[PDB]
Amino acid sequence: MQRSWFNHRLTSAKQKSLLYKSLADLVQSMMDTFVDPWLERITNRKSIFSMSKEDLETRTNELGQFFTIRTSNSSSVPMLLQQRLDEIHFKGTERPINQTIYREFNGISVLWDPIYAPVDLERHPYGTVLIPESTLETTGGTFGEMFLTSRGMISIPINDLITEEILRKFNQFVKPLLPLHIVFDGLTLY
Amino acid sequence: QYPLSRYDDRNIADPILRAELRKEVMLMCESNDKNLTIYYVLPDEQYRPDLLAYRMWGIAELRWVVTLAAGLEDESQGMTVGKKLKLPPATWIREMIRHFQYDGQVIGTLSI
Amino acid sequence: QYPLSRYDDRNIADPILRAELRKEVMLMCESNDKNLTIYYVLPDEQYRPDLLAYRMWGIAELRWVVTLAAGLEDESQGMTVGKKLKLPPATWIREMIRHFQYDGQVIGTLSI
Amino acid sequence: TPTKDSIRAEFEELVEKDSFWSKFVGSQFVSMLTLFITQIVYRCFQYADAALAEGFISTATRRSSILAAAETNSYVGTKPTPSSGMIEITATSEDAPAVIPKNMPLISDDQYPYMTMDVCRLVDGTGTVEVAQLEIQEVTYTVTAAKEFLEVVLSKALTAVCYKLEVFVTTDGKTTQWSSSTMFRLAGSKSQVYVEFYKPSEQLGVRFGDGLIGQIPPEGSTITLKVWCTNGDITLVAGQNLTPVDSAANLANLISVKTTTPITAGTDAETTEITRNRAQYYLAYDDQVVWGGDYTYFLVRNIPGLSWVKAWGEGQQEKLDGAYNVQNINKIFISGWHPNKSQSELEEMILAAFKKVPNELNKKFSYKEVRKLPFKITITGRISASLTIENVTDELKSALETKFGRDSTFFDPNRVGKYILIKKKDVWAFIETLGYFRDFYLEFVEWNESNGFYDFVYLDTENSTFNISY
Amino acid sequence: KTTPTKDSIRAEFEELVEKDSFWSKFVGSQFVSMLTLFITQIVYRCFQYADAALAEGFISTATRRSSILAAAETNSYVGTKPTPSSGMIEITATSEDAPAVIPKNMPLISDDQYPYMTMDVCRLVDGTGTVEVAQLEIQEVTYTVTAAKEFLEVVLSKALTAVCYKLEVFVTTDGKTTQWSSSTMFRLAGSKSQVYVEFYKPSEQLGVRFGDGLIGQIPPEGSTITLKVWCTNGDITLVAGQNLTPVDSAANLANLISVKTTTPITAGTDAETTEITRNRAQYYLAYDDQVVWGGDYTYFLVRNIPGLSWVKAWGEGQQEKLDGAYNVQNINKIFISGWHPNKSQSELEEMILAAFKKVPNELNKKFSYKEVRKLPFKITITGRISASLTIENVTDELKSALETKFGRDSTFFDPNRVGKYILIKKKDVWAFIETLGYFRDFYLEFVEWNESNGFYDFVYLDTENSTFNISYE
Amino acid sequence: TKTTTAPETDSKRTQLFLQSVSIGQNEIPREMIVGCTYVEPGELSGPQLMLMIRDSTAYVVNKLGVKFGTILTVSLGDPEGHGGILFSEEFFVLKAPRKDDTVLIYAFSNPVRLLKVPSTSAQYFVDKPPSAVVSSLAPGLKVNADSFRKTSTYHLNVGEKPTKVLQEIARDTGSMCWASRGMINFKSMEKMANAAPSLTYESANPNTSGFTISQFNILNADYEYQRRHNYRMASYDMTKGVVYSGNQEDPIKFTSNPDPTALANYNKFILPRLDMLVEGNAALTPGTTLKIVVHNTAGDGELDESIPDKMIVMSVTHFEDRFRFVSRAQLGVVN
Amino acid sequence: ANNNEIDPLLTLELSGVKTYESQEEAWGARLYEWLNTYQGEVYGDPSWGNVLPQFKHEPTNLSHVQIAVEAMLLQKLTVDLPDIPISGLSVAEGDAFDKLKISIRIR
Repeated sequence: MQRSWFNHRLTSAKQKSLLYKSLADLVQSMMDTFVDPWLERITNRKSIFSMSKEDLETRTNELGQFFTIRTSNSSSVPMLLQQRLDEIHFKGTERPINQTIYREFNGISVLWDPIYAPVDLERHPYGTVLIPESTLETTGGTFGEMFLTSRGMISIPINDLITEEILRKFNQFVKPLLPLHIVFDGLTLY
Repeated sequence: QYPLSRYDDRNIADPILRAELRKEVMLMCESNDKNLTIYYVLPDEQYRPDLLAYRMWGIAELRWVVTLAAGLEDESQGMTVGKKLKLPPATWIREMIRHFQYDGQVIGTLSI
Repeated sequence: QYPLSRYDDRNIADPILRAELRKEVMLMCESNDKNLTIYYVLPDEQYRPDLLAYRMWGIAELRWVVTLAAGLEDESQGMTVGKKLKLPPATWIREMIRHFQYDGQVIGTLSI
Repeated sequence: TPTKDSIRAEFEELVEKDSFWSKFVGSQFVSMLTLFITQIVYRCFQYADAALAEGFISTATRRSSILAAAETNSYVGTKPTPSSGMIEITATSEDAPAVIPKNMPLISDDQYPYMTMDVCRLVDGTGTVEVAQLEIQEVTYTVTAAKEFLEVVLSKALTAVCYKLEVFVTTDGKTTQWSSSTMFRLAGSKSQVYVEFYKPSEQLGVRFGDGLIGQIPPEGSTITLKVWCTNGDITLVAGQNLTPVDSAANLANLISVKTTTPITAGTDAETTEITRNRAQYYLAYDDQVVWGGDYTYFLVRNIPGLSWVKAWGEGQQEKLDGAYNVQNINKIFISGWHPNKSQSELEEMILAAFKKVPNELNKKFSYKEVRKLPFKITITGRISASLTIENVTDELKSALETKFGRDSTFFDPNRVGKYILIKKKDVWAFIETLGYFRDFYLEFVEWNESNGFYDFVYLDTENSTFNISY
Repeated sequence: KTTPTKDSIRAEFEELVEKDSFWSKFVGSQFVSMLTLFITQIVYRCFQYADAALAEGFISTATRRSSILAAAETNSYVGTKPTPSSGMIEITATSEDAPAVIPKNMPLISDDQYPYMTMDVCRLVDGTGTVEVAQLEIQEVTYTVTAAKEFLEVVLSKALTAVCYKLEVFVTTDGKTTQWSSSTMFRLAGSKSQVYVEFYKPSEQLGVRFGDGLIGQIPPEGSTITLKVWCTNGDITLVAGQNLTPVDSAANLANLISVKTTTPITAGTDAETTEITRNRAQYYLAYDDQVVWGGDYTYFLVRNIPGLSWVKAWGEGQQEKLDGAYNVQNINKIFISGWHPNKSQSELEEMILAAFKKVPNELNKKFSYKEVRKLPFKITITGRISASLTIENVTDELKSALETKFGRDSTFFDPNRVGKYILIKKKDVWAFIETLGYFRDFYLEFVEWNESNGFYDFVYLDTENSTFNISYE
Repeated sequence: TKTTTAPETDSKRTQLFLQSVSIGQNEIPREMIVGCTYVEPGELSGPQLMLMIRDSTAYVVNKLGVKFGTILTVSLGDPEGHGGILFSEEFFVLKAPRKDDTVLIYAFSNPVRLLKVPSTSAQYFVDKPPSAVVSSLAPGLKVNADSFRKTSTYHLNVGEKPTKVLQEIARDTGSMCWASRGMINFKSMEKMANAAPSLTYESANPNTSGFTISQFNILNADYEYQRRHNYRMASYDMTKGVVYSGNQEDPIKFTSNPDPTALANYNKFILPRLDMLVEGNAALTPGTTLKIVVHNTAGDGELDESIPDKMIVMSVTHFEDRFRFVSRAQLGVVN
Repeated sequence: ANNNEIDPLLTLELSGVKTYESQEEAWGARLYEWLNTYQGEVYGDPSWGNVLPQFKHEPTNLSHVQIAVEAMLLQKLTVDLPDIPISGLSVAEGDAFDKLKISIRIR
């Protein structure tokens, strides 16, 4: 425990005998060597930022049965756990996507772009002309009115930096966060 | 055979189900009933809850109550000298241990 | 549960059925029977019928009898100092209360 | 990872290092102290390891720890549902029978309770009406003061047999119902809401709100809790007599006989392991159904007896069958299998269940019929000859049928909504785990790859051939 | 045995000892008993420590307030803090050279040794003035960054945490001192953003943590971090008029000014109990709006904007059924409509759009607003009212009651504030008129009635335009 | 509805055997009780109780209303004496006469009282295992059984107590019954003879490590109890004829059940040998096995061989007056 | 062993009404409201109060009247306040010609 607890709980006469004090120190040392670390592990699991690494691995394995995560991608494991558990509340919005992209890719800032399609269906088939939001106002296609589709396409700045690796990381890690009725189509770079 | 004293909280074998009894005892120890006694921690009782238990009630197996009321988890950490504690009688805690040991039901449970 | 003293007129729960017992008590108090007691209202008992009830009978829950015999509906209305009152014993009142609580028939009923 | 040997060696090294113990005392006094200390330290280490293992939900080994961890991530398990059936004979004996009664209490030959759900016919010769096992009983609690949460906890026996729970609050001669809520998500300062919870001890309770996020039950008011009680799983074959109770005035007048369908739809509460899995998934579920697995989780919770369910969006369908389609936008496809119900009945149930789903807007639901693929195997092996060939064949056939069969639980090992497919390695491991064969070989016949969406691949034990010798 | 008593361990020692030349002699003796008891103490300590830590691990089974606070992720309102008491005083000026303006936040101490401080600024117009006092005192702690690492933490002492009302962090690098703003869970936090997160230790000690390089900005290696704490005692009171508060720490004014309280200095609060803290810890997210939980727009709009009589939320299929056509542009659209008693349609649009905008929105969905269409209806009544009453009073009462029940500003559409649209039908008018006891007989006729879809149609009664025909029996 | 409330903090006093008596949520002052007699028998006659309460002010019967149907909550234990056990039970009052400013209360244990009620309607169990019958007859007690082997048929007629069927089950299975401290017990007779002792009782030994017997009675009348069981059982079976069981040199006696297993166990019982009085041990319950050593107090300290080494407890009586706590037991041996 | 009381006559203090928090000062407050309520002045419970008036007009020297009154005082005190321990009574002249002092001791 402390350096001289089990020794100090002896009677004042017994503390001055050599063998009894030595035996008390030996027993305390044995208990400190073999028992104490597990008790300290038990008591230190209350807060995420105070647990040891094995308990963090246990918690991440508990979280891993439902999501696909790799802890070496982000800088800190407690940040990973706390932010994933916090963004579970923001299911379906753009916040989880944006924050996960920023967290797991060393600080790339990304904005989500929806895709628009022409209303005129008998002359333009549904999936032949698709335009992202940034190029919607600057185009000449579909020669008519538009509507919103359940499709989206990411836009990324060049300075904040390759396309293939970013793609693979996205399909493996971040796409599982998308709703099942939303379709993701490729990358945009500017 | 080696039995247990009737004042021991270990009479309930599951460490999780003992939480109800511990919660009730601690909630009582923070209230202001008329049957409560006020006891200060003397300089020689810093590391010895057994001495406090013997001096207050006359029973030495009630050291878990003294450990609980001070807000500690182990007996190896010292209590602060001069901390005011309020302690209930022994009969109440004894019947409380028996209650959760046998009935176990929570106070206020509605039955038919 | 809060038990009501056996000398309380609230022992009959209906204010309309209590009227028969009150009528009987008032009729007895105005008669000229040979085991009544004569009591004059003292200057310190003008607003306190409980003091009179304690001084005469030794029971404080018999203040409704004093209020009835004096002739007031409200206890805050002062009695006239020096008014002559005639009050019956306590066993008679208890017997009447028991009869009207467990039987509840008029004193002169004919049965078969 | 210490053992007794390591403890003994470390103690011996510590003793040898000591100046006093090594020199002044030797070889008789020390030897027994070594054994005593090593044994005590090993026992303490084992206890600490057990506590550390029981600390977390995934590694828990006792039910109470799992229940506490579930109470932390607020979770209430599914409650037992009553078995239902039909009584077609209610012909009277004398005259002036109950023309059209409703909710008559009944007892059936075992001191077990039944009641009729609907009004009967006038019973010219006979009348038909359905019954369930539900029984009613209530408990009340008065309010002396405003305690700001006023949690009310039921008894263990009442919680054991519990199907529904309704809350009524009476103040100044008017009674109203109070609706339940998921935590306190959008209600405050006048809403009449409550939250259910499960104690580590098997007790179910109701918690009223705070002043800000709810309305405290006002002082001088009475709260009534109405419980629908049912025993879990019983069956009545046919022909037994059901005798009215309480309304026992009709027993001499009327004759009620159990006929036609048995009371056979009973269900019990969850086991420990299913609770362990569902409490873990509830953290990610919350109450919103945006993701793919949320629909299956909700469907499995609402519908009892379901085996497996898969849900896929428009992208999967557009990759699977049709290149592009406008109708596919905001369309959800569901597929499932029910051992005791036909596909049309399951189609009827699923759409009705989805009426109350959360986060329902701009969504259209469709169901696709499942297709079955039989599968088959052939085994060649040798027994040790201590056991007969025929017994081994029968036991292996039965075990394979219960493990990989159509009605098997392999597709959903735990009741959490998921679809798990059969792989070749699974059969190789499972057949070996039995240990009947000294050496065996497997060949797969009529096996097809599954889409994962609407392909179903069970195993056909009857057609498979087993070659056994030695 | 899992539960070790002294007797069991002594019995184990006796069982192990036997069949030895030296030890078997002393089986029954004082020394063996004392040694066994001394050893049993450690075993008891370890077993009880494991049990206690396992029990106190969870929130649901925690037996102490500090453990519940430590296990909770957010501390913004999971654990409340003491609040000060306040009151009014008067400042009388004695002699000359007294200052014309009393500085703000002057310290005072009462007859009972408790600290007091005056908010606002006082001016003595003729030697008399009035200000507010607030019971709290400011103390400061300092710390120096000896080394920069991930998750640097600074912890207060127990006495200061027992009386902590406000916490302000000032970090100075070189010559510039800048305040660092707090954050809930590093929400919307990145590099170059200065934030800190509070935490509560298992022992009663508050703390501050700056974390990581990507998610926050670590204070540099050569800076000094200072925490300032405002200290107060909640449930402390002073009576009115019977209190003199001499100036302390600014004693130059002790001779000059005399200060006397005029109103009781009360209304302080204290910390909560364990049960309330745990219950608030489990259900914290209720208190502040974060998202539209469960996709229930009407309840959210009713909650955020008070006074909305009714509101409805559309869908794609509902619009398709309404207009009878498959599609024009109506996909990924959420239409709404509503009516406020005392505001215009465009203003309602603006408020609703702002309230929806404040919360993060759903992906690939856009709101749109449809303005209501008004279709009032009128009634005609012919009946007899008996000779006891008078016609004019009956007509006035009928008009008032009908306007209260069915009308543009009535609560008929949404009696309970849960968001539902309830539509007036023909049976309701007959029943409501029947409940009133004026008429021996009547015969209602509807004029300008319409059938209204529940989405964007408004139907209500115009009492003034309605004609009433009442004749004596 | 019934609410479970916490014990009050005004009860600071500790007693010898009787700790507290309450009627609902109100307490009778303990100093007013001058007698107490608690009896735990070795058959299904249920635990009994008898309290003598001094009532000179006419309070117990007059104002509290103690008559047929009053339920008492009694806390019995001995957390400091020879045996540190503690438990709580509920009792049902049958009658309470008042004499000489005193009231004598006769009470019966509620879970067994419910088993001693005559049946309004007849119940028959056709081809049921004994466990189902026991659970259906007494659904409020925990079952402790080890001697259930087969299945059979039982009948309970109108006006008969449910205890009769349980006693018949015990006879057919060959076990010993007693309901105490919230349990119902079925323990086989053949396995009881091979059970190790748990306590030691000695006489005329002042250096003993166990307890001490102060008075004891030796019974040598073993024929008085064996006279009734010296018969050869016979019965009629429609497919076998006449079925016999038992010895060959004893008189014949007819029964009705032609079950060989039931016939074999018809003549098993426990033979009482010794009665003793000790100094108030609250751990003595029926079914306990003790080791008894008796020394002689004159002549040459010879051991008494007429008392066997191991004995079983059959009946226990505990008694507390206003000064002393005493126990009495009856000990026996399996035939 | 934790009994607290407020001043029977609510007496103003810097914090508010005075509070007594001990086992010995509580007896002081209880005996303080005694000797302040004459017998019969309490609206309920007429039989509770003080018998000091009967001392009013008698010689300050020793006489059988004092020995009579002390017995009634002690008996009434035992009846009304059973828990408090009281050790004695002392009556004697004090200050001027007319005044008389009565002291009751709690030990």
